[PDB]
Amino acid sequence: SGMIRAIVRAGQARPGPPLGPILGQRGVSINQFCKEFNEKTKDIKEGIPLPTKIFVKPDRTFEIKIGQPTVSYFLKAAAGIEKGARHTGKEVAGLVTLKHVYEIARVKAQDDAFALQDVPLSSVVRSIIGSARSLGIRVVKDLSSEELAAFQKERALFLAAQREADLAAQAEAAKK
Amino acid sequence: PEVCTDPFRLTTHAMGVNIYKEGQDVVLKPDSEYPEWLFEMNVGPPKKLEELDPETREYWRLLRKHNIWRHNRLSKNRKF
Amino acid sequence: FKTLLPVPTFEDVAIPEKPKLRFVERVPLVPKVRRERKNLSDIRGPSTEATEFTEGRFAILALGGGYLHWGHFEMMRLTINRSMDPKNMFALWRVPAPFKPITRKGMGQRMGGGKGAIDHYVTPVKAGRLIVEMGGRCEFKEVQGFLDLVAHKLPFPAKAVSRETLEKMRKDQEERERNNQNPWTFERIATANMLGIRKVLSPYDLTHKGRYWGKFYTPERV
Amino acid sequence: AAALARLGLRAVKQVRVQFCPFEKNVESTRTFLQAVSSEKVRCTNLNCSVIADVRHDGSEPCVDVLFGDGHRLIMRGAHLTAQEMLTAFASHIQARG
Amino acid sequence: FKTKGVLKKRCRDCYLVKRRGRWFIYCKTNPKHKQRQM
Amino acid sequence: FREVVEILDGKTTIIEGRITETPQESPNPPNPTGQCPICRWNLKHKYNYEDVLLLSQFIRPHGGMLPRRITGLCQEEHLKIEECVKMAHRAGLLPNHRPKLPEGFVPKSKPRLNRYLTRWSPRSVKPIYNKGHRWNKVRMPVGSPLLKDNVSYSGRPLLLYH
Amino acid sequence: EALAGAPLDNAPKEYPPKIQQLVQDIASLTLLEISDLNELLKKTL
Amino acid sequence: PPPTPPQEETGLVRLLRREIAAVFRDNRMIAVCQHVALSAEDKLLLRHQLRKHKILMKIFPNQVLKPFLEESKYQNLLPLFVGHNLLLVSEEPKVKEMVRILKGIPFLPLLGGCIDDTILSRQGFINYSKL
RNA sequence: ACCAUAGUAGGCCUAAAAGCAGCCAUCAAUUGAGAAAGCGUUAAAGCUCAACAAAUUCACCAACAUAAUCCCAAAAACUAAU
Ligand SMILES: [Mg+2]
Ligand SMILES: [Mg+2]
Ligand SMILES: [Mg+2]
Ligand SMILES: [Mg+2]
Ligand SMILES: [Zn+2]
Ligand SMILES: [Zn+2]
Repeated sequence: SGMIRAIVRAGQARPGPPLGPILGQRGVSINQFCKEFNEKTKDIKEGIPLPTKIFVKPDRTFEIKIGQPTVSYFLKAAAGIEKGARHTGKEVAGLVTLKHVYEIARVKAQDDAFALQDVPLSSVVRSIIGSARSLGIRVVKDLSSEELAAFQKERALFLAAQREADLAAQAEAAKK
Repeated sequence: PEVCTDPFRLTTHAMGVNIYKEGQDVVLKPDSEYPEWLFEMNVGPPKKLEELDPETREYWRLLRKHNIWRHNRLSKNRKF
Repeated sequence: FKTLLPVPTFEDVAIPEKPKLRFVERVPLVPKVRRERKNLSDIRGPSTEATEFTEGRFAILALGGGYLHWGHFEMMRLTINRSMDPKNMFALWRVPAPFKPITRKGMGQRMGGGKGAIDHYVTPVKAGRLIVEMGGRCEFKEVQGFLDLVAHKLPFPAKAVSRETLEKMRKDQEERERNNQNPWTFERIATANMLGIRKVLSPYDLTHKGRYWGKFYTPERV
Repeated sequence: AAALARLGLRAVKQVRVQFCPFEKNVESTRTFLQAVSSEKVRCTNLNCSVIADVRHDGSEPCVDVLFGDGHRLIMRGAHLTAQEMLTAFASHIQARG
Repeated sequence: FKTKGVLKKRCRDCYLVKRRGRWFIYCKTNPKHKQRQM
Repeated sequence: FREVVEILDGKTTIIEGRITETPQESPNPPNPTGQCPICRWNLKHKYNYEDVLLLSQFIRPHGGMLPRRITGLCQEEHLKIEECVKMAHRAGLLPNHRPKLPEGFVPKSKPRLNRYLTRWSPRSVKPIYNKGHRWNKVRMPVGSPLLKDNVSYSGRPLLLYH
Repeated sequence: EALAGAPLDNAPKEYPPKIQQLVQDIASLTLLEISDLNELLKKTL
Repeated sequence: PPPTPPQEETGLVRLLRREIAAVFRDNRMIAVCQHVALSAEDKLLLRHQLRKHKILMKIFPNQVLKPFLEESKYQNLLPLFVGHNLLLVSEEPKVKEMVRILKGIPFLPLLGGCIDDTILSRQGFINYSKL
């Protein structure tokens, strides 16, 4: 009938928007989809996002295909940061080692894209490096003993200063 | 809705590879278990046109990208 | 299948501070109290100043003579500023601000009574002079595209030229003048006073060589 | 391909193109096969069966279209151009069916 | 139809055809793009 | 030349492409090194609208012109020949190069007006009601400006506007 | 130098002369040579 | 016209010729198929099935491939390279598996190819699969 | 004509910003496709451009209404013209 992509949580598969109405319009029940998703991903840590593909057939039958989580989430978890940087390149949010990049590439090689495209891990590592560049995360060759925490402290103070500046700008705009 | 870690646990292992409920995080295997060519990739600025030699596919891929960029810039003004 | 050609890269050119065109005053800071005669020789003939590129790579070339006033200056400024990219382009004036006063009668419409009253100021422009000069990290196609509008809206005929285009047209004019087939030319006849044509000609025609007629310039007249 | 896609090929049963690639006058038939076996033509009707018969000694490239009007359109293309073949096929499809 | 001295295509579907001694911008998707050279 | 033939029998249609013999170029061109047909047969600036023996060499049987990539002409010669074919068709030359319509040939119309050297289409010209005075005279175009380079034995330039 | 013409099975009637000459070589030798040949092929393959 | 201004051969065409020569010299099985324009997911699935048997496919421009073909010893493959072309490149030729996996799609025709400097048609590949 | 898949909904802001209110980066998968040059959606979707694969005649700007008693010589594109 069509192709449906959805970013769904591991266990927080609610029958509400913005996913319930689409499947209801398609015709399949949403309770069955939520139950199937929960039983299939009951062994996955609840809270993480993951892309999935839903196939709807005439007579209102559905099937679920689930891929690996987003590289954004992978790299943010590796760097220990909650949110990415605003000004990419000019500011840096965290540091991810080439070793972490290789681990992420190995764990994500078993996805639909890189499975159908049988390519060496070098291509996946380069893709992860580009994703980190977009994320604003620098990729140092081999440097993590305590400078990671040293950079974490200054990143925290910079984030606090940025929050204060944003609050001041919002207050000035409101008073203007 | 997961959680990250502040201490040296980041420097001792990664927090993204572990997806299943069990905390079977992978250890940091040394160079004796990791490929040597992994640590020999350009992680800084991307390779430039004057840096790439004209006898590789990378040079022509970059040239094609630059040509597409030039066409987009010159066709920014869409008369029709 | 088509070949891959290299693209031009601009790194040596530097965008200066304030790349936008500067605001120009309608009247000079010190107004001209004395009313001056309207010399039309500041329009007649070819231009001797601001005929060559100084810092930019593109320009608006004037193929005729005329007067530029504050309306034209504001039009050029607004159009170029709104259609030009400040991050990769810069523009400069090549004509001074309006300084020549123009008088209108006003009180009383009958002939005589004295000179009129100063109404507005104009900048005289001759044929072959650059008006606005631009440069930066850009190609000629887009600059020509958004400068043709300014050239059309200018009073005198104008073109959006570049260094290469200006050199090409000058060389084409030189080639036409050197390979002209007929032995009879305006310059030769005027200088030799053949047929007594100096009676109907002008003392400035010896210099104009028949290519300039009043404020109009015909580039195809050799 | 676009012309066939914008025609509604829902009323076509089987299209079989039989040719010899080693000949010198099968280029038009091969281009016709490529145009008629495109993704848009596939998706505009799924029950249609497209067959590509390859021979070496046949020396006569031909196309056969059987459709549910009990109708058979056979075109032996040895000098016919691909564009003319496509136009004739489209005209016949929009005429009958 | 608008009678103009300069004809320009306002989209990709405008086609220029010479009829009755004049030039015409004809448009089927946007009929308001109909222009006639004066 | 190639022809397409259609056969219908029992709700079955078969179309066949038949190749028949076609005339070839004459063995001895006066200027064999020319890259262009007219310009190597030395007909440049030599034909007019009335040279139907040359104008009908490459036109479709229904009066349409043939593509340049097929004929082989240079661009200027192709344009000149196209204009000459148009002028001949309007003048009435080449009477067998029209489509056959038995249903439309029966309702005869007003007799055709004789004409020649007609530049514009007969249905696209408006009468000149004002015609101007001597200083601003509205002239009637005759012939085409593409043929202004033809050889003139008398030496007088052709009057393309009268 | 060039390759073959790729004959098909619609009119397959000509075979390469290599197999025929190999058959002739096989037939033009004695039983001792046959024994040595088959034992050598057994030992190798 | 004046004599020919011989256009210099650029790095792109040089590298394409080098890759074509490497393909024609290294591997043994070189099949030729007609490239039918279908969905990219179907293309990816086809490459997936082909790489199950570790035999690849390549696409090269005709403007570069035809002069190389007529200059090399493969001048008998000229009729196979007019339209959209696919070069199935294989070491240790296994035509049986290729036929088995290409039989699923009915309208991809095997134009022909060569196995160890032996040109074979679709009937030849059928024979090799039967072997 | 010719098809346009990928990490990925790049990162922030935002109810939503998926190439396209906006700011910063502009890497990378494929033989070949810009974190996207125009339409379109609230946001998606979808329609095109450039990209590869196929052939490739030629292709940069240039055209612009009218007045009053009644239009205003008639007509003519080739017999030799400093
Ligand atoms: Mg003007
Ligand atoms: Mg690539
Ligand atoms: Mg395209
Ligand atoms: Mg009016
Ligand atoms: Zn339009
Ligand atoms: Zn010619």
